[PDB]
Amino acid sequence: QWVREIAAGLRRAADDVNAQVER
Amino acid sequence: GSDELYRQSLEIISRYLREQATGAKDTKPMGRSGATSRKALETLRRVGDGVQRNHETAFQGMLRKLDIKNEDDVKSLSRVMIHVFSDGVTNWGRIVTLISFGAFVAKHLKTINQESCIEPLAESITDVLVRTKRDWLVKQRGWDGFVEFFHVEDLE
Ligand SMILES: [Zn+2]
Ligand SMILES: [Zn+2]
Ligand SMILES: [Zn+2]
Ligand SMILES: [Zn+2]
Repeated sequence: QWVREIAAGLRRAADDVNAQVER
Repeated sequence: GSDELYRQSLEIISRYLREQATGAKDTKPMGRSGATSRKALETLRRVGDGVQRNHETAFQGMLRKLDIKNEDDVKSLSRVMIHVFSDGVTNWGRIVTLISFGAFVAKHLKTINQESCIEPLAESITDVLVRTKRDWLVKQRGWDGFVEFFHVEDLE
């Protein structure tokens, strides 16, 4: 399903952003 | 009248999307709660631009799936944003990522048609963000919390 696949990638990117902040 | 959070949100998001799609700054400094809005936009420029740089190829893949399966990108993007938050997790990292991808979509729309306006995309993003996370945004002090979360306090 296309919606899930896109959301999954954005979640991975967002998690990357959060890891950067508290480093 | 009413709803200062929605207005403020839309102004910050509209200008960022408008800059990114056209490549020009609005000038037109401030209005209403300018200081917070001015720092939020600069924070959005720094983080937003970085997210798009660092995940450019991933965004291209999402963009392709977005175009092929359904007709309207703004309607389709809304589906994505809701699903992103469907697990019940909310944080600034996710919010800024969704705005960053919206800016990516805005560029794409200006390429396929140079006359396309960004307002429908921006107001749709602002609609999801403000309506569905109203009280959460309020608890984080709105855009003051957004600014501080992404503000590096010591360079050393
Ligand atoms: Zn899901
Ligand atoms: Zn990243
Ligand atoms: Zn498209
Ligand atoms: Zn600070």
